[PDB]
Amino acid sequence: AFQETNPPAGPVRAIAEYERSAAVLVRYPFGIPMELIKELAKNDKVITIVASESQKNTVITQYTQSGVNLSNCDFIIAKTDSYWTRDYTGWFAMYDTNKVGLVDFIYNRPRPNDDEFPKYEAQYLGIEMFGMKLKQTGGNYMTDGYGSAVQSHIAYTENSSLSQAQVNQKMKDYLGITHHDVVQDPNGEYINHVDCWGKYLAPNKILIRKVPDNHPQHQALEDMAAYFAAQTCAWGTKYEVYRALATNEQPYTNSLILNNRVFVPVNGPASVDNDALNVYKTAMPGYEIIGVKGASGTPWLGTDALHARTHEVADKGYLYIKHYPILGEQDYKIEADVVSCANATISPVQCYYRINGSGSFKAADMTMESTGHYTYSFTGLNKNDKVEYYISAADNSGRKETYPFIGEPDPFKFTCM
Ligand SMILES: NC(=[NH2+])NCCC[C@H](N)C(=O)O
Ligand SMILES: [Cl-]
Ligand code: NA
Repeated sequence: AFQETNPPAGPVRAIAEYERSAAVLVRYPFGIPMELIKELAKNDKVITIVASESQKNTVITQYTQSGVNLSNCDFIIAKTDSYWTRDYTGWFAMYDTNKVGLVDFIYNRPRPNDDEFPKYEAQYLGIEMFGMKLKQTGGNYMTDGYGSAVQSHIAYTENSSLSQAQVNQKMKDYLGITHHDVVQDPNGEYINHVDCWGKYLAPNKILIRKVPDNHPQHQALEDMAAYFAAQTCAWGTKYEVYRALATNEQPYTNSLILNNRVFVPVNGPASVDNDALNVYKTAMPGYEIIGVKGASGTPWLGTDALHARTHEVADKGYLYIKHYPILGEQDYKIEADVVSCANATISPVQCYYRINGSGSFKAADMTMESTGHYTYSFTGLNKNDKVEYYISAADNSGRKETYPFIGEPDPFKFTCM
């Protein structure tokens, strides 16, 4: 059962789903199609939860027979009640400047084995765990990686013995959340999970479910989209609000962002799926958008699909780039904090840039002003010049990261004004 602990030594920063992932967590007996596991294992480590050595051998045989990349397959032996790894597995946070930790909570379901799982996850990953005494579920949580978290109202109503202020304080203490945006769920369904209607695609992008004009939740969802469209994101610009039209409860927001690939559940008709996949492609240049059909025995549902049955795993040796970009009409100095959770040697730290969209991107070394603090000034440009840039860093543990994560295909853009 859940065990409360003191929060992590600060400062704390919750890691977003679109940050670097070292693996993805799935569970057996499966709630996902084998084709999805095969596609995930092609590029990423797939950790499968099984209850015993016998179940591990059964899964190995299924993976082997289906041509799954076994070199990217590992296992955790732990009892579980369900395959909703999104909802009961631990949440990732950076803390004490150079560490990655796991945050446990009271799973809001009568599933004691699922509730106990984060202890096994932290042990497997070789990371510390912290017990946040809140009734929570991963399906109802998303962070932008800049201290904001969006959750439906059950984050308050399922913690009714605490004031909203005490609930907010726990999110701040254990996950570094400074903006706990608890909203009235606009879907009118029993589940009240953010992932059934909303998803941050980047710190400045949010996807909000859209339904036909006649649907009873049409105005609630339009109001939610307008609410995000009118607010300033972590980067100081208004959110880019994208909409995925569900003509018949297709769970298009219930996708998985895993490194440079996005796994979107598709239920049909093909024309409606194609429109939703093209919204992701428009919103996320450089990402591989993959439509995934459901398993006939455990199909995708409006309230429960691909995101619900997966959970990304952060990199405990994460080469992290902290940066607030210079954007739009605009001193033209960028600053970035670059820290290695592996305590690896960081070199080089570069700014890749392009002027007026001409030619290839050019690299310039950033200056290290103080430990882990890098700067670069844009100089010798002309008024009305347009700039594209991104940050690039590598370390001697073989890690290579860009900011934004996808790098060159979606650079930061500003105009010399
Ligand atoms: N992240 C999610 N959408 N989770 C769906 C969980 C569905 C499951 N039947 C429950 O209510 O527990
Ligand atoms: Cl403690
Ligand atoms: Na738990």
